[PDB]
Amino acid sequence: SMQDPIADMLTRIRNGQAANKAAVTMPSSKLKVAIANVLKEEGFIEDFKVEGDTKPELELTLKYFQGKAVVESIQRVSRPGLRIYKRKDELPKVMAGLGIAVVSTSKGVMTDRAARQAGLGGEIICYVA
Amino acid sequence: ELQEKLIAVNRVSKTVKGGRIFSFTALTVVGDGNGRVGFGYGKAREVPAAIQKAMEKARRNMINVALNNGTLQHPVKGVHTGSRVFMQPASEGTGIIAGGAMRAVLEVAGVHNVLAKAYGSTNPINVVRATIDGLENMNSPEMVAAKRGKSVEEIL
Amino acid sequence: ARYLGPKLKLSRREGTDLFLKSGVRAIDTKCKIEQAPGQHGARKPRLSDYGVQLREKQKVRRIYGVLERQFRNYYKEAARLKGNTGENLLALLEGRLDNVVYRMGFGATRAEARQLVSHKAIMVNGRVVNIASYQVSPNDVVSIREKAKKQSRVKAALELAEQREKPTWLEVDAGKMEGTFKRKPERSDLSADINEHLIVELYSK
Amino acid sequence: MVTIRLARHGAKKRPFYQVVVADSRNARNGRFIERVGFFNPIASEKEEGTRLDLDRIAHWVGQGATISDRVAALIKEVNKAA
Amino acid sequence: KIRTLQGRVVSDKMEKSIVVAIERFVKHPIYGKFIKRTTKLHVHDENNECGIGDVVEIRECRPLSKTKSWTLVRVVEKAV
Amino acid sequence: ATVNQLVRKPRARKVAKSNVPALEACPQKRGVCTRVYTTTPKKPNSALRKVCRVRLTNGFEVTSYIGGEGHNLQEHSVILIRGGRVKDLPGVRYHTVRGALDCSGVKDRKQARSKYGVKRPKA
RNA sequence: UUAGCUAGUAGGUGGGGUAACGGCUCACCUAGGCGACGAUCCCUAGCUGGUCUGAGAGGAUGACCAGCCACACUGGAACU
RNA sequence: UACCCGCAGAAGAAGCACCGGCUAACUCCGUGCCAGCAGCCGCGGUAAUACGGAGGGUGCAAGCGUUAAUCGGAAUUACUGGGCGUAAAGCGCACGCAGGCGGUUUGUUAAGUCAGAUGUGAAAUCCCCGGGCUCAACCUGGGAACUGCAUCUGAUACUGG
Ligand SMILES: [Mg+2]
Ligand SMILES: [Mg+2]
Ligand SMILES: [Mg+2]
Ligand SMILES: [Mg+2]
Ligand SMILES: [Mg+2]
Ligand SMILES: [Mg+2]
Ligand SMILES: [Mg+2]
Ligand SMILES: [Mg+2]
Ligand SMILES: [Mg+2]
Ligand SMILES: [Mg+2]
Ligand SMILES: [Mg+2]
Ligand SMILES: [Mg+2]
Ligand SMILES: [Mg+2]
Ligand SMILES: [Mg+2]
Ligand SMILES: [Mg+2]
Ligand SMILES: [Mg+2]
Ligand SMILES: [Mg+2]
Ligand SMILES: [Mg+2]
Ligand SMILES: [Mg+2]
Ligand SMILES: [Mg+2]
Ligand SMILES: [Mg+2]
Ligand SMILES: [Mg+2]
Ligand SMILES: [Mg+2]
Ligand SMILES: [Mg+2]
Repeated sequence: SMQDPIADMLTRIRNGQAANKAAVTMPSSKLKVAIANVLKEEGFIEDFKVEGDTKPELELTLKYFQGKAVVESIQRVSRPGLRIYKRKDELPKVMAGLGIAVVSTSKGVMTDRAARQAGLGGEIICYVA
Repeated sequence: ELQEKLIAVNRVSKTVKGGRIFSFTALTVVGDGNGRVGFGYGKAREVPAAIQKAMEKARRNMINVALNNGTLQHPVKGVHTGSRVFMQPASEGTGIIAGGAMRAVLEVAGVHNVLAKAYGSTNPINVVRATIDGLENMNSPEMVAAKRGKSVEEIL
Repeated sequence: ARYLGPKLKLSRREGTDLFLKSGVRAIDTKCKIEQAPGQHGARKPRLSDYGVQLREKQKVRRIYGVLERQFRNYYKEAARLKGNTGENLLALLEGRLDNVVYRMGFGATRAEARQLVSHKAIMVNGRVVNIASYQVSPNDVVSIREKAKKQSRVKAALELAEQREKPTWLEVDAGKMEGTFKRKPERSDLSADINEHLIVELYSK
Repeated sequence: MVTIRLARHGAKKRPFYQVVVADSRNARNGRFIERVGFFNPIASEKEEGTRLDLDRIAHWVGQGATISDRVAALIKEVNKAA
Repeated sequence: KIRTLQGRVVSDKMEKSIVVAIERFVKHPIYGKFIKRTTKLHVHDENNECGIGDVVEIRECRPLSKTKSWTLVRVVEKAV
Repeated sequence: ATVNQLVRKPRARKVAKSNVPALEACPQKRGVCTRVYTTTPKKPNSALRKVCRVRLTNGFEVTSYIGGEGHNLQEHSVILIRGGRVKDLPGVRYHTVRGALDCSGVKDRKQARSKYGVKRPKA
C-alpha cells in the first residue's frame, strides 16, 4: 500500500532526473509543500506549484545544469518502520556540508544548518546531495 | 613529471593443442601529482612490454580530479563489480591510510591525506576503477555552487 | 639498549650518509657508501612498499639513536598532540638533549653527545641532566659544566659545527660552551629527504 | 563517628594525603563522603602543599564531625600563614 | 504534581485489587526502533469500583500486600 | 534482515571451538608417555613421524609429535606438551616441549636452539 | 530438543508479630495469581565503577584499586 | 636513604628469533620422499635461497621466541554495515488473530520528539591544560566527560492519541 508519500516524492524526483524529465507531478500535501519550499530555496528545483482544490496536484519543475542533473543523490532517512530523531549537536553534515539534511523541527521544516543556528533539532526526513 | 606506478603483474594462460601458452598482464597508473590520474592494463608475452603498453594507455585516458589542498572534499564511495570503496578526507599529515592499489593511485593522484577502506573483493583492477570513479564524481564547492545557482559562501 | 656495532654498515644499508661519524674524513673514503653491506651487497632488489617504509623508519631511528619501543611512544605522543603528526614527531626527536648537544656542536656525533650526557657533563638551566632523552623546552639554556669544559673533543666539535650549517632555532655561545634552545624547529628548518608520512603510514596499519 | 581525616594516595616514599570526610569505621583510603582538600608533605617551593575547604570543614564540624590531629595542625598552619 | 501513571485494567477478579497494564513506549538500545513494552501492576482499589477494559490512573504508596504497592487516584474511560 | 525480525530473533554469533581442548586453556600440560611410536604421514609426504601417546594429568589420552632429530623417549616418561598440530598427521594436535622434565634437547643443534631446549655452545 | 507453573498460592477481613509496611504469621472468606514482552525447569555465573580491543558502533571481560553482596570445616539454630 | 663529592681504570656488563611467498633479509657444504620443516601455500626423490651446519644479512633488544587466551582484521550474524533467479538462502499456496505499518484536512492534546533549567550520575580511571620526582614510567591540581535517569518549564513541524 502507499505507506509512505515522502519516499514516493523523493523517488519520483530521482527517477525524473534519471529520465531527464522536465517536470514531475504528484499528489500534494502540506509537508510535501514545505519540502519543495526547501528544495527551491536551497536551489535544487526551479519552482513548485500546487493546483486543484479537492485533491491538489503538486508539480515540480526540475533543474538541470550542463545537461546533467542537479540532484546527484537523494535518500530517505526516517521511515515508518524506523523513525530517526536527532539533537542539535548530532545533526549530520551531508557531503561535508555541501548537501543538506531536511529536518522537521518544532519551528517548522528547515535545513540542518538553520536548525543548528536555531539551536534545535528534530526529525531527519532526508539527505539531499 | 608524470609519476608512474605499476600495481600488479600477473601471469595468465591460454590452453591450446600444444599446451599452455603463458602471458603477462600489467596494471599501471600514472598521475601528475595533482588531480590528473589515469590507469592502464597491458598484456603481452613479456613483462616489460606489458608495462610499456600499460603506461602508454595510462598516459592517455587521464582523468581530472578536483582536489582540495592535498586531500579530498567529501566522503565519497566508488563501486566496480566487486569493490565497494569508501574514502574520506582527513587532517593534515595523517597520511594515506589506504589498502593496496588505492595507495598507488592516490599517490600519483597527488593526494596525501586520506582515510580509505576497500570492502568486498580487492581485485586491483576493479578497486582501481572504483577509486577512479569515486574521485571522478567527487564534486567541488564551486561546481555545486554553480549547479544550485548559489554562491560558495551560501553553501559553506 | 644501544646499537654498538659498525655505523657505516647502517649508512650503507640506508644508502645515504647518516652523519654517524664526525665528517672529518670523507665517508666515501671510509666506506663504499654506495654498496649495501654483505656478500650480496652489490645487488639492488626491487624494494617493496613495506621495505621503503621500514627503511625510512630505520633511517630516522639510526640517525637519532632511538630504539623501537621509544620511537613507538614518540609516535603515540605525536598522534596525540595536535597538528601534523610527522612534524611533531620530528620536533620530539629534535627536542632530545643529545640532539641539542649535537646541533650546538658540543659533541662531534650524537653518540658523543649522548656520552657527555651520560657522563654528567651537561647542565640544563643550571641543573645537571644525565638523560639523553630529556626533552628541552623552548627558552632553555644548556651548558657544558666546568670540569669537562676543558675537553679537547668539545672545541673540536665546535670546529666541526662551524663547518656544518648553523641551525636557526638555536643560539649558541661557543666561548661559554653554552647555548639556548630558543624554539621548537619548523619542518622547513630540517632535512627534506625524510619522508615522515611513510612512518605515519607504518604505524597506522 | 563521622570524622575528618587524611587518606594516603601517593607513590611509595612520596605520600600525598587527600583530606576527606568519612565515617570512621571505614578504611583509610576507602569510602568517604566528601573530599575537602589535600596535603603534600614533599611540596616544593612555589606550589601549594595544603588546600582546605574551610567552609565545608566548619560545616561538618557544625554537624559534629571530629578532626584528626594532623588536620587540626593544617588548619592551624593555614590560619597562621593567612 | 505527584507522580502518577495510567493504563488499562486487565483483571478485577480479586477483591480490593485490580491488575493494570501500563504500556510504555521505549527505544531499542541497538536498532533504534521504538518498541511498546508492557508493565503489569497489582493495584489496590477500594470498593471494587473498576471494571475490565477500564482506563485508570494510579500512584505509588506503601506496600499494602506482597505484590501490591499502588493505589488509584481516579478513573477515566469507565465503561466498556 | 528486517529490524523487527532482529528484535524478535537477534544476530547470533559463531561459538568457535578450540583445536586444543585437552589443554583446557592452558599453555602447557604435563603428561606421561604411554606409547612411543612412528607414523606414516599423508600421501604427498613420506616419512616416519615420531609421535607419542600420552596420558595427561587432566585425564585425557592424546598423541603428540616429537620434534627434532633423536629422542630419549620411553614409555613411562614424563613430558610437557604445548599445543600446535602437525598438518601432515591425522589427529596429532600437540607438540612436545623438547627440554622439559624428561625430554632432552636436540643433540648438536646450534640454530634455533631455544625451540629445542639447547644451551649456548661455549667457544 | 524446557510451555505450562502456583493452595500461603493471589487477594480480602480481623488477631498476632517486627524498629517498621507487608502472608511475616494464624484463623476465616473469596478463587485467584504468573506466563509467548518467555512463566517454570536446566546449565553457567558474584555485580559495578571499569579493563582489553576497536575509527566507531560494538565485542570480550570483571586480576590489582574502590563501592555493594555473600560466605567463614559442613548443615542448622539462637543468645548477648 | 635519596642525593652529592672523591678514587681508579674501557675496565665488571648482549643475546634471541628469522632470511621460498605472505614478510624486512642469500650464498656455500652435507642430505637424498631419508633425516626432517611447517601459521597457510607447501619443501625434501643428487646441484634444496624452504631440511641440518657455516659464512653473511635482517628484525628486536635485557630481553627474544613459542604456546595458551581475547578483540581486531572479518562488511565472515552486516544497528551503523550483508544477502536470497542460477553461488547457502522466498515456506507448495492462501485466509487470517496477536503484532508491525498506515491516505488526506481542520481542531485539541503534549505521550513520543526537541530546547532549556535543576538534582543526580561516588572517587579513582579515560581525555585536556598544567605542576612535581635529573626524564619518563609514576604521582598530582583544575577542568571536561560519564552520551543516562528523574522532575519542572516551554516548543508543536513530525509520529501518536
Ligand atoms: Mg571475498
Ligand atoms: Mg627497555
Ligand atoms: Mg596528532
Ligand atoms: Mg495488628
Ligand atoms: Mg494482619
Ligand atoms: Mg561459581
Ligand atoms: Mg570493525
Ligand atoms: Mg557455619
Ligand atoms: Mg623480501
Ligand atoms: Mg645441495
Ligand atoms: Mg620460511
Ligand atoms: Mg574474527
Ligand atoms: Mg564484526
Ligand atoms: Mg554475502
Ligand atoms: Mg546447484
Ligand atoms: Mg541454490
Ligand atoms: Mg513460491
Ligand atoms: Mg498519517
Ligand atoms: Mg513530551
Ligand atoms: Mg529533554
Ligand atoms: Mg567519576
Ligand atoms: Mg615536568
Ligand atoms: Mg495528528
Ligand atoms: Mg499532534
